[PDB]
Order: sequence, then C-alpha cells, then structure tokens
Amino acid sequence: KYLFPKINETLLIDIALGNRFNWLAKEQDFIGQYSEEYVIMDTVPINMDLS
Amino acid sequence: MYEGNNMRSMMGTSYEDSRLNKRTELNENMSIDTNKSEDSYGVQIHSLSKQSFTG
Repeated sequence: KYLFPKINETLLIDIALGNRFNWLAKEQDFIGQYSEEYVIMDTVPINMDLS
Repeated sequence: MYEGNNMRSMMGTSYEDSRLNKRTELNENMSIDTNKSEDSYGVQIHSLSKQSFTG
C-alpha cells in the first residue's frame, strides 16, 4: 500500500500523411503579384475571290 | 520545251514546285492516338504529368 505506481511504457503512436497530388509539385521564386497567360483566337481561311 | 532562260526572278521560276514545306500533318493523331477509348484494365490512377507549354 506504499509504493509509487510504476509506469513502464509510453509509445507515441504516430503515422505520417500524404497528398495524392504531389505530381503537381511546381516550385517558383515568389516574385511578382499577378501572373497571367493567353491564347490566340481562331482565324478561319477565306474564299479567294480575286476579282 | 523552249528554254530562253526559264529561270527569271519570280513567277517564271514558280510554275514548278517552289519549295514544298510544312505540309499539313497528323503529327498529333486523331482517331488513333486520340479519339481513343481502348484504355487498359489497369490497377490505380498513378499520375498525369502536367507540362507548362512553353513551346
């Protein structure tokens, strides 16, 4: 009735976690506020009415 | 047939082929490489490589 209670094991159950999107890993230099890009509008060909 | 000098500067030397170049192509292939849905009974979803089209 007089002993201190004897502890013997802690473990810290721990697992890491994932992304499922890490093949989109694109790095940069972090410069500039805005970024943009562009594309061309189509120009269909024409009837050569050479008159 | 008649010779003269059949090469003059332009449009006397253009009734022949005149530099066939960059003919219209199926380098990217519709109906075979694309328009394709014969994609195998795979296992998982592994990756889809994203490329920034600089060129």
